[PDB]
Amino acid sequence: VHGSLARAGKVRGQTPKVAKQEKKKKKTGRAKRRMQYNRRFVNVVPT
Amino acid sequence: GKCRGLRTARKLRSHRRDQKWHDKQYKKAHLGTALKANPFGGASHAKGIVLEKVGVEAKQPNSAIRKCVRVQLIKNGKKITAFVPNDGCLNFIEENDEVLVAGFGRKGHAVGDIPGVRFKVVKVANVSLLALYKGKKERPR
Amino acid sequence: PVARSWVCRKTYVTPRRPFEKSRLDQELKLIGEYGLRNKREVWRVKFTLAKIRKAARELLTLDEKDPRRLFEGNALLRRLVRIGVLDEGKMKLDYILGLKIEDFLERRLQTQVFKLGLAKSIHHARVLIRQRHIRVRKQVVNIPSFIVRLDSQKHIDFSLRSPYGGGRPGRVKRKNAKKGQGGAG
Amino acid sequence: QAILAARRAAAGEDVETSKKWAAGQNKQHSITKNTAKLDRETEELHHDRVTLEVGKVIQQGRQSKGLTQKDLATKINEKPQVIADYESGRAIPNNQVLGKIERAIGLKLRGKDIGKPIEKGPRAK
Amino acid sequence: NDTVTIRTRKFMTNRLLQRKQMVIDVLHPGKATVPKTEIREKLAKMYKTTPDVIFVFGFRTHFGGGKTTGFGMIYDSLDYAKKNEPKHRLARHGLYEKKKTSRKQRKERKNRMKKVRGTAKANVGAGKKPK
RNA sequence: GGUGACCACGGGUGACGGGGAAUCAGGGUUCGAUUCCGGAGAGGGAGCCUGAGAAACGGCUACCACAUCCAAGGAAGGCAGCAGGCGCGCAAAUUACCCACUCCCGACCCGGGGAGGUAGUGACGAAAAAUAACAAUACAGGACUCUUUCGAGGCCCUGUAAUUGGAAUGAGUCCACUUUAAAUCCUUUAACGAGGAUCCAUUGGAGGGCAAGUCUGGUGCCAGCAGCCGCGGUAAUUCCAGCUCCAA
Ligand SMILES: [Mg+2]
Ligand SMILES: [Mg+2]
Ligand SMILES: [Mg+2]
Ligand SMILES: [Mg+2]
Ligand SMILES: [Mg+2]
Ligand SMILES: [Mg+2]
Ligand SMILES: [Mg+2]
Repeated sequence: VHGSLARAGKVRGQTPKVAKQEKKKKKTGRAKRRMQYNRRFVNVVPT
Repeated sequence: GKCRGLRTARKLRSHRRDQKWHDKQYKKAHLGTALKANPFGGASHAKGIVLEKVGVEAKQPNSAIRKCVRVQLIKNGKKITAFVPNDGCLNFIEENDEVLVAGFGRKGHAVGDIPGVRFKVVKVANVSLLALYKGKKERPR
Repeated sequence: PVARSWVCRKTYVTPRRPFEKSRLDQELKLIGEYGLRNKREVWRVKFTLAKIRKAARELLTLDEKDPRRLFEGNALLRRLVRIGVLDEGKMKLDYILGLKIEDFLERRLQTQVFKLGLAKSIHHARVLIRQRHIRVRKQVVNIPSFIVRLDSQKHIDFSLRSPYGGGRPGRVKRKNAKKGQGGAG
Repeated sequence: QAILAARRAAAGEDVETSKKWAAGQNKQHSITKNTAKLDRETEELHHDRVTLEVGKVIQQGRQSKGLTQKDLATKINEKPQVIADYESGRAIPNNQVLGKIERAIGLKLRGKDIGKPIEKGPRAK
Repeated sequence: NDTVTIRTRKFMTNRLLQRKQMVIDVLHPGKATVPKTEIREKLAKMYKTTPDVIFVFGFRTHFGGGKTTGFGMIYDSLDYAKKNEPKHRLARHGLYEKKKTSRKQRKERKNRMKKVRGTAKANVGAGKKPK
């Protein structure tokens, strides 16, 4: 037989465990969309 | 060309419905023998019992040993192979457990480099699979 | 058997072509400078526009002098102007084809609460709507999607219960007031 | 900026939107130079490089944190040889790279100051 | 009571049920939906009647307080109304005594009656020992 | 003698039919077991009394198949009704309350109605709609910019962005009022109830189509990913993770 059932979790077992870094509570919903528009869409006052 | 008389509905409808029999989708949809040969019996999913874990080998451009399982169904319990669609789920499954196998996605045909396997295993013993994989819920011990 | 209805229709339809940058940017403009929550509302107002355009279109192809044509055109124009989207003098079945979605969004109450000057920072305006602070002529309404009419524009005001019209200051007002009053005599 | 306050004040009419260079994209990298002046510029052919006290401060920060260059590179999400060169002294300094290794180290190398005992204040004020 | 006013509309007459039916609206700007008992006396006093022949129900206030709609029911006499009034309202304000067993025990008893044949004694006895 | 290529007859139907549903240039294509109407049936045939009205089955008889109690002498069965069980399956709700609404039935204002209504379960699905608003505050670099570098903002692009900084509130406990047959819920409406307002939004992706990383570290045709082109053997834009963005 192949014997590859031994290596079923090879990379997942090997890969070191790094803690998920902490982030602040992301503004969601309408505020998130506000942030999107602010970050992408600058509107300039016409002359 | 094609007949375009006035009182010629019989000819046109007979011709069309006759030639309706000449495409794969309608043929496998209305003959019914495909559904009889369909191992799911037309079901989207069906429960299955694990019979043997078997590895398979991919096509030419790729090179891997793909993990699969031979599964017997409960209703019309024939035997077919299923794909454990993730890295470490194969060690998560024991022998002789209920599974909820499903279609692959391209309608009863093998996908990618996989030879002859059309089915993915989900919902191992009633706890979920990918939640088992991420560990959101554990094995029932 | 049961005395229920099971009557309901979706107010919105999804765009058929996903992941198209130009429409994404356009709808993002609309949501940003109109302060909506999600593109579901944008699609819902677009769907309303599509329905009215279909109605106007199936009117236009219908021969004039038809009493149904005159009747339903009159009703449609009258309801649209009563909302306030279309000018009164603009009185023919065609300009509604030329009409677009932005003036529909203008009828959303979240924007007149801005335009009359009482609510700056339209997001602040919407949260004030959800605050149950604004009151239609005699009723307090908390729906940022309210579509106002001509006979309602001049009768939008703060609720007496709101700590901006009548009395009853908010709960944090009481909190700070009694905290300050507790430290001395 | 007050111009945005005017845009809010210009509630009745007016206002158009104009985007930016990226507008939502991930570059994970940013060339410090304008690259349009670099096209236009022809007389100057010298790059300022990084000075050695920069690398010495980096070394002191790593020692104080007790991090090999490998670990710091893992922290910054750049190649280890990048911080290696930043220590050695060639490094063709990049402001984003410097800001990243800056945030990693407690000692502030960024700006006209060589080392701030704590960058931007403890817990940043 | 300081700022609470009662208004009425759809006012109509009928000695058909020797009664007058009109829908009412109450203003309670800075207070909850007012209880029925005192506004009953209010309707009694502004129609110069006793606050007992007055019956009223179905108060649903609007959004944000203020106006509450309900159907007032005035009558000519306690007994005339007693002849023609649904029992539940007569039990709300205690005037008709409502006390019977739940439908389950009653159905079981009925099945016991249909079990015993004919004779009154066993039938009337089919609730003594089956108590 | 009847019918028949103008398709009889026969077979299949995973067909109860229609009103209607989905889709939507038009034409069309699929679905309509299912609340309205019509039909059929009440384990499977058959035969029946009564009755104006049944071949009735919450009426009877016979056979078949199940299957109950049994002093073994006999007796009694039909949830494709309301529930609620077992089985079947990927697949489907509480053995609740009430006749108050609707109407029905009866000798009858008065009784009865698992019809029906109400509640319970209910991410089938549909409508709306929270997860924050405002105000005041930083370093860095740059087309830059100005005495030529110095100084300088005339900007643009990045900061713990709070302690900003105290206003308004629901989510919740929560007095009642209301609702109701009695309730419950909703709406009012008091008392509390928010600054990581830690009262915390997730789901799938970031080579292409198809919006988003030619970041990092593991991995080394292995593991795996991948609808499909393909990716992966040491430096992987595709696996496994950290960070960052994309989409709803
Ligand atoms: Mg059938
Ligand atoms: Mg059907
Ligand atoms: Mg029927
Ligand atoms: Mg029958
Ligand atoms: Mg029969
Ligand atoms: Mg929330
Ligand atoms: Mg990745």
